[PDB]
Amino acid sequence: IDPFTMSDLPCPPTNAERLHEFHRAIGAATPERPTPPPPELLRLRQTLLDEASAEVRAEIDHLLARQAAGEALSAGDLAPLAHELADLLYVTYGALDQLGIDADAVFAEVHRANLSKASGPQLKPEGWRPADVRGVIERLQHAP
Amino acid sequence: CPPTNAERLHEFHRAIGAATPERPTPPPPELLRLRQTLLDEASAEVRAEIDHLLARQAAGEALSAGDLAPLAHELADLLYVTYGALDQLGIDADAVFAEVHRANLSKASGPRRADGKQLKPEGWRPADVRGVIERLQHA
Ligand SMILES: O=c1ccn([C@H]2C[C@H](O)[C@@H](COP(=O)(O)NP(=O)(O)OP(=O)(O)O)O2)c(=O)[nH]1
Ligand SMILES: [Mg+2]
Repeated sequence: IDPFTMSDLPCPPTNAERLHEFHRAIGAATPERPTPPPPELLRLRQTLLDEASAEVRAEIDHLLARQAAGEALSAGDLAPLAHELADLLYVTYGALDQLGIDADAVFAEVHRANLSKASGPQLKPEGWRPADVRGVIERLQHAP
Repeated sequence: CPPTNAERLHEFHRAIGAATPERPTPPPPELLRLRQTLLDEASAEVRAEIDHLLARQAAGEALSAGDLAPLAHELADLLYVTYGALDQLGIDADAVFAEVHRANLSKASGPRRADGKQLKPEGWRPADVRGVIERLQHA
């Protein structure tokens, strides 16, 4: 911005960018570029991923058990599961951010391949190319 | 503004002809069971790849950034099926995630666990995801 800027409205931060803000706030490693992790970092990410996936499973189970007894679930009844699913997003993004890997760039490539694959007969369309996550990591290593 | 990863899942489901509801919608049992299996397989792939990398480190290998591509791929696949579950429930993942994120920033003054996990300071208050769901259902 400069003296010519009369309005400066940014696009909302992405969920991946939010993880960077969180790790900066708590003093956790959050490298700009792909960075081989110490084993202690890998162990933590594993622990948080296990913790979060167990909580998601417990809420899905609770919903199935209630549903079975003639409780027909309501929308508000989805709130704990939604919270746990968001926590699982949070620690999945969190692992990518601590690896210095732009999760949006990797996701975009996975989405490109998946969305392209949906144009096939699920079978692949002609000329389909799978997600090249290795290429994304390489290009992230050379970014501005 | 470019689309979000949650909005990408909405586009994906519309593209495979399995268009998903716009507002929170209680699911049939088989949908919960399907989404759970997808989460379990994706989580197991991530779990296995982290164990794989740790064993290489225990052998003395110095990992490179390129060595991280399979893990990054599996983590992104886990994002895909996690966002996918929220989308099939009709729940805006970004609205829920913003509420969870705000309640995680408020932990910054808390202590850390020995393994590095951020713990909660005195008086911390949880995210109110019930309120986000009510916001999404109405209006
Ligand atoms: O180091 C951390 C700690 C927490 N988090 C995030 C992940 C998730 O969104 C949320 C989980 O925090 P807790 O493990 O403390 N679970 P919860 O808040 O549900 O505690 P409890 O079940 O005991 O009420 O905080 C991180 O990302 N990194
Ligand atoms: Mg909990």
